[PDB]
Amino acid sequence: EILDLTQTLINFPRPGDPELRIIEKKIDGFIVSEIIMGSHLCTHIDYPKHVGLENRIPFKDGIIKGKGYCISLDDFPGNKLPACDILLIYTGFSKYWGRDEYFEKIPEIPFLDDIIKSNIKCVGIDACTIGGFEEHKRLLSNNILIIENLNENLKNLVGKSFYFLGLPLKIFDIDASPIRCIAILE
Amino acid sequence: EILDLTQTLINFPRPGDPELRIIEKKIDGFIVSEIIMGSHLCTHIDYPKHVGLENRIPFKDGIIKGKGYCISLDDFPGNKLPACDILLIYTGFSKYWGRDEYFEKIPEIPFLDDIIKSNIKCVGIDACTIGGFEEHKRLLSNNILIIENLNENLKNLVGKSFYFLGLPLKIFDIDASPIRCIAILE
Repeated sequence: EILDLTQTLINFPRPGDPELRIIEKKIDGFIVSEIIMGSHLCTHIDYPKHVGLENRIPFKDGIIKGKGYCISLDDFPGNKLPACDILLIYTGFSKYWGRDEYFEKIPEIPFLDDIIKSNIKCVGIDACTIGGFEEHKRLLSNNILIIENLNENLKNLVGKSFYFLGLPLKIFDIDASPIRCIAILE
Repeated sequence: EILDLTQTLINFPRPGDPELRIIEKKIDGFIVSEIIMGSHLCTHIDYPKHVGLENRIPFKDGIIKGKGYCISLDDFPGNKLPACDILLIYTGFSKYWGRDEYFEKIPEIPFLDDIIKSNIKCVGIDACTIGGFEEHKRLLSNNILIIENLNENLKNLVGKSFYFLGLPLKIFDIDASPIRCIAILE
């Protein structure tokens, strides 16, 4: 039915980045909190503003949706990309989530050219990055959004077609937002 | 198809509550941000911790889902509640979103008793509150979650059956979270 692809929000920022802080207060019998987080913390979507470009409206209401397909990075050598709106890339690096090692695992995606020529609208990955500044800008400059730090459930989706929904914090004019991502399986 | 029921995140806290602050920095050609927000800012879900109780797992992965139904508060006098997992209540108070007046508009829901006897799992409303501490605790203490500050699109849903999805910031052990809410119409 529904598979959650989001990591639980934890204080596991990229080194250099703001820590997660949740400040709880007791007031008149209610418990209330303040949340302090960097925009790139945990499962998040990058917008073009992140690399100094103007954001656009590729998705109505900013709701990431459409047919999804998941490929394994190691299996996918000289292939036709799947016909999909959202391409998920399973690296296996999610195995290392929550461990410092994780931020040293940088995927090498040899078929970025092909993604840029496709009608893919967003790429998601179970890793901290799809690559460097240049790789991010290459995608973002060509109106392809990027979702990072997806969880290990991408493993379950490899070779499968599913419907993808990514619901960010409804902010516009930001470089990035925390995003809750699910796969709806048939 | 998909109707977004979420308010855009803006610096419109309940008086007394933390302001929204988004701090943007330029670093090595990237633009990055820090987000500071109260847990009850804009469209949010209340958990039992908000009234000093223990959170449970009524929804798998914390994903609010199921059959939805929307009723108009003024039309709904002595009625059978709809058969639904998620009950939305349209007050019209969303008309005043972003205006100080909005936080003075407090719904009076005479059928709270009936909600407590139903199998409804969550109640959502286009208003700042469903009522006072006692009304919140009455629902939360009986394992019914509460979504506040839904938008004016609830008007479009009155009398309709739809599928509801509410995707919060994946935090557990918090009193409340910002939640992105949609209706999937047939």
